[PDB]
Amino acid sequence: PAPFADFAPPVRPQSTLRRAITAAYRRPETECLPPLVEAATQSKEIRDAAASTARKLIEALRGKHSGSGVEGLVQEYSLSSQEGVALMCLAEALLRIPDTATRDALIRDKIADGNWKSHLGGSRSLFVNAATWGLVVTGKLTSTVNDRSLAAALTRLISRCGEPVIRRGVDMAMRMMGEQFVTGETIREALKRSKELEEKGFSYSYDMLGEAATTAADAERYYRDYESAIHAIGKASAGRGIYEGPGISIKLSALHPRYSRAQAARVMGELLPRVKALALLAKNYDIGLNIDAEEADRLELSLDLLEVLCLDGDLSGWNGMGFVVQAYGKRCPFVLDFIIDLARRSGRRIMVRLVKGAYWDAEIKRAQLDGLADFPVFTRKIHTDVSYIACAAKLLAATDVVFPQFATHNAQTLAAIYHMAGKDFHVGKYEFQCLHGMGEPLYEEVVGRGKLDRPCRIYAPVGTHETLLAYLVRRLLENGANSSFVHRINDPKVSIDELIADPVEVVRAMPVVGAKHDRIALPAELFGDARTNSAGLDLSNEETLASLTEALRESAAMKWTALPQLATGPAAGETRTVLNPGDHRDVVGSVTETSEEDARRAVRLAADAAPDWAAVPPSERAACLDRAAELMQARMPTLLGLIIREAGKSALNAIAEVREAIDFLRYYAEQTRRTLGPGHGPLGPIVCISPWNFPLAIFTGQIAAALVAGNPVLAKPAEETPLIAAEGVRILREAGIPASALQLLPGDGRVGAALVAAAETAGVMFTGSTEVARLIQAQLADRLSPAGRPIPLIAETGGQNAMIVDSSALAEQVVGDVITSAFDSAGQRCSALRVLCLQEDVADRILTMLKGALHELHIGRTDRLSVDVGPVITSEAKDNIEKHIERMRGLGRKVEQIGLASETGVGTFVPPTIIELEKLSDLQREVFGPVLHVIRYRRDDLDRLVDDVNATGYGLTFGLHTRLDETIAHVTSRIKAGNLYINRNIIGAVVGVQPFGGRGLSGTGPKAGGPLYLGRLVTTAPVPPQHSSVHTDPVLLDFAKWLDGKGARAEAEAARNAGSSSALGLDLELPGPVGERNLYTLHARGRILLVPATESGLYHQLAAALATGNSVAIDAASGLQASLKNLPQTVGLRVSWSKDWAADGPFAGALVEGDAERIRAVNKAIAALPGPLLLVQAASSGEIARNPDAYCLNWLVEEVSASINTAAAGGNASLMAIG
Ligand SMILES: Cc1cc2nc3c(=O)[nH]c(=O)nc-3n(C[C@H](O)[C@H](O)[C@H](O)COP(=O)(O)OP(=O)(O)OC[C@H]3O[C@@H](n4cnc5c(N)ncnc54)[C@H](O)[C@@H]3O)c2cc1C
Ligand SMILES: N[C@@H](CCC(=O)O)C(=O)O
Repeated sequence: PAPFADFAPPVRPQSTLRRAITAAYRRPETECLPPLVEAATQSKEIRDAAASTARKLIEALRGKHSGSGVEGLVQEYSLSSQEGVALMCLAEALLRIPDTATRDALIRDKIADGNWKSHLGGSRSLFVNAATWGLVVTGKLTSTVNDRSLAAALTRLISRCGEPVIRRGVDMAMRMMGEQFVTGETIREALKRSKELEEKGFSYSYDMLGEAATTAADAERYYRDYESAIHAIGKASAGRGIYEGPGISIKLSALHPRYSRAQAARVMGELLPRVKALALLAKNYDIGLNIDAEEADRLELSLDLLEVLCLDGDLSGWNGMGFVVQAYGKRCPFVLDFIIDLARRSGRRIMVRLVKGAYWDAEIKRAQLDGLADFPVFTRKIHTDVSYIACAAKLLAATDVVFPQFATHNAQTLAAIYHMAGKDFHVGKYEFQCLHGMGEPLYEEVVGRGKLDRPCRIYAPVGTHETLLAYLVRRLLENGANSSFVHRINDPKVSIDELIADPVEVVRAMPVVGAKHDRIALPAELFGDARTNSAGLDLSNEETLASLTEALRESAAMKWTALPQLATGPAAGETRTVLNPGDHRDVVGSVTETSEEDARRAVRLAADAAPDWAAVPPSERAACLDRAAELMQARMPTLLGLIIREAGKSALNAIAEVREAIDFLRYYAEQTRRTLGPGHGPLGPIVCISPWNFPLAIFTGQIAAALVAGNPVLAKPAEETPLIAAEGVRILREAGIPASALQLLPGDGRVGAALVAAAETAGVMFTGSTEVARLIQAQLADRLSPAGRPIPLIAETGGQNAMIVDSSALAEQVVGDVITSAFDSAGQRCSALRVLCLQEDVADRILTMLKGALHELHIGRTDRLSVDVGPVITSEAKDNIEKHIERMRGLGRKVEQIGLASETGVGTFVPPTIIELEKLSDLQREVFGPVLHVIRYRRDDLDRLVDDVNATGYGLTFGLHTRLDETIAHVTSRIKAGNLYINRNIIGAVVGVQPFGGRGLSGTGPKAGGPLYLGRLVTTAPVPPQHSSVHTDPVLLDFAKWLDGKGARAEAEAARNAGSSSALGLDLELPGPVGERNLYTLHARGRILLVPATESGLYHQLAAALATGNSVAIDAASGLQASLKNLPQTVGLRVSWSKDWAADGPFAGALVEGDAERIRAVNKAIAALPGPLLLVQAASSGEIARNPDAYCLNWLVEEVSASINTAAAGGNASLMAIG
């Protein structure tokens, strides 16, 4: 099959109307607003009449408004906010007891008289949904639950007020969850309760609350639920028709687990027939069937379903098909043009529900994460209001061919449209709509001859407690944010004049019409003045898909090559082809590999050229990196094609990798501009050995850092992926890196070994396996710099990454993050999820959902957008992974695998696999493939489990899914890993936002994409930006006092200076996208091995280690035991003496004192220690006397990155204030 010939063909050729939609997707806000203002303009007379009507409605709303039930309960029992939240959580839990008499007995006999804890909230915290009840009680969203505060509050309120307050809480929650948040628990109950307002002139559309199917079984459940509801609604409608009678609303995401543009062929083949069958049933009963609008990247896909349905002759004669359009979206007027034309062509009077939109804060976050040009929604609330009124004018001009349905709770919006529609009205011309239990106060001033005599359809949620709680936060934020009408009308500090303000005239009078909100960053400006964010590509945009298709095809027609590019020019060598891992018939290019002799020559040439590159000023070296970033951004589509075909990656992952390469270049450039001066001299020639799994990004990151720190580079790319490396070198050279400063040496591991062994090699940057890093460490321990000090090694070496999930996590969120973390990139990320740990009480349900989601993945050659998982890199990798799977299977462990299509046979594929283990110790080696292991744990054994995760010795990435603050605090304080992720996936660390790198068996540090990286690549490290701490280690202070008491005044002063200079305790938040908090902290590394030679050297080593929070093991062969007598117990607790260093590890670093040959000997003994590669610092006794910084404190602390998804509860609290 020709490369990319079937990458992403659209469902149908795009008409002129469809292209106008796509053209507006991310149109600048200043371009969108002027035509909306023009379309929304009304005469002065109408505006005065509309303001008068709006004032009348608002005066009625404020005149009949009473205090809510929850407020009256809080008042009656003098509850604090936390007590109110806790009470509603208890009431929710008591309502999970189905039998009434049993529940009432538990309240009277167990709950009221004392400890609620012994009787409820065991496997499941009482407070799982406290973020939701927090919104109900306080109006404020808090993303995680302080379950210790709520437990204290519940104990306090029960001990104070007893059974009467529990009774009132239960009755209140019963009413709210059975009658307010839903019209009824079941469609039959909802229908029964609908007759009252139908007799007053309201109508209904029932919302069955399903969305976001994760498995085929979920989708089938939502389908049969919609089918049964249509029968009930149609029986009840009893021939009333689509305007007077009730209808149903559906969400397409409920009806297929892979509802996305990437899976468009499956959507049209599998989802469409299901909608058609439901529509045929709605037709037979003559009821409305409305398609709800969801995320912006589903809008245009949903239009293809609407088109086919409206043109399908089997549905003719029925006008009940309906469709939502969101006015906060920039495409809205163009979507309406398309729908109105479709209604004309089909002869169907499409029911068009105009809404503002329910996903605003999620759309802001997604555009920022994806680095896109602009948002697909407005960023000022008043812009959405003008858009709404402009689109209403368009709909009101077309009431002969569509049925407009104006869904809004805003009385100003309502009044404007009521007067815009004019005097002639009949039922069927248009209607308003509102939400059950929210809009009735307003629309009881609208419906009926005694009011405005306009009808209103009530959108009526129907479902159980579990179903309604799933996305209730999103629903509450619709009317509960600071800019929301409903919130403002309940604000006594908001005047009626402010509420009837005309958005159209206010926008017109702004100095810059349509300006972006001042407090929302465009994705390109996420980092402000520090650096320019890389830009991505929108794979839901048909223009982008069409242009990418052509650029990818053109990339496959190119003759890609990689050569040994020495300072003197290209070199000759053995030449072989490079094959596509997904199809070995696809020759991607040719590589000429380096001889060991030319590798040694290249190091000599780099040493010769080192002074000339060091002499380029840091600002100009940084300018080279910035130029290279511009070139990679411009070349991204071609680079994507090469990464897809050479490395076996999906287009989605290739985009993210090119972004990361750009980000490394710009980040290390900025860090250079912040730090490097004449005193930060380069190490010398640096050997950069890069992996095949990130063959552009990690390749570029290591090289850019070394180059910009002033070092010439020997770049040794992975044997499997030389072509993208050669292209990266071409770009850096074009950007101004001299050929003598950057030499490319393709080949296997003996090229890397020859480079590492060369006498002029001054440092090594390695990313790859622990075994190979260990062999490199042994090579380097043979050598010293010309100054007689160890050759620095930065080695990043993988992990055995775990995710812990408790019973408070939302299963659908968990499963999405697990599927991504374990199987993205065929599990070939060092960050990938390897062990999922499920709390026993929820393990079976989550495992069922996970296996169902597994079988929805598409595996194949990655030149198709529909492929989720590509090949593994080689046949040897495939064989290694499959041997592990079969060993587990042979031991009797449950193995789940997806079936592979026959087309995979021409490449090297491993199917995504789930293996159920009894305990974590059952997994003994790192399996670098799409293989997820699952274990279960009892909640009381959580702390032991964290110990088990730490006990492996790895410490790279780690995930935690929980809503509970006590569990977050416990787990994050006890886990020892470099990159922590809370309520999100554990992959795709972002440069400068989640600096990446771990500890123990996972690496030496410093973190890539972090502020300590460049300092390792110069002889004297600079002070990184923001790198300081006001905290002083108390054991350091006790040691300094002990030194003073022994009379060692000089060393006591040096100890106090180390205490001040240490950055232990640094605690920063890094700028990033909204809806996420990204934290960066400095901790102690662990136990540092001290190898002293003199008394003063030992005191200096101890001061450095203690100032950075570490414990120490001191070499007993030093003979210096008598120098450390009578230590304070606080210091003694941190001090041990070691005769057998191998028995007393693992260590987290080392400090060595001695002459050059002593240092070399100790360096070899340290390399021989089993376990982690130690970051070793050495100094002579004279150097310790002369240089207070002989041992650099930068390398005695451990960096930790933590990324918290603060939108995980369903919305963004910070953005509730942005309008
Ligand atoms: C009957 C009915 C059916 C609905 N069905 C859907 C649906 O299928 N899909 C869907 O997405 N929504 C749907 N909604 C929700 C709806 O879109 C609104 O979120 C909600 O009703 C609030 O809008 P409002 O006009 O009633 O109030 P208003 O308070 O006047 O408006 C609030 C809205 O303003 C917008 N907004 C807030 N801040 C900003 C900002 N900084 N920049 C730009 N815009 C901003 C948001 O859209 C927000 O919801 C429906 C609402 C109703 C009444
Ligand atoms: N930085 C990558 C992993 C890099 C690697 O695999 O070595 C991530 O966070 O997904």
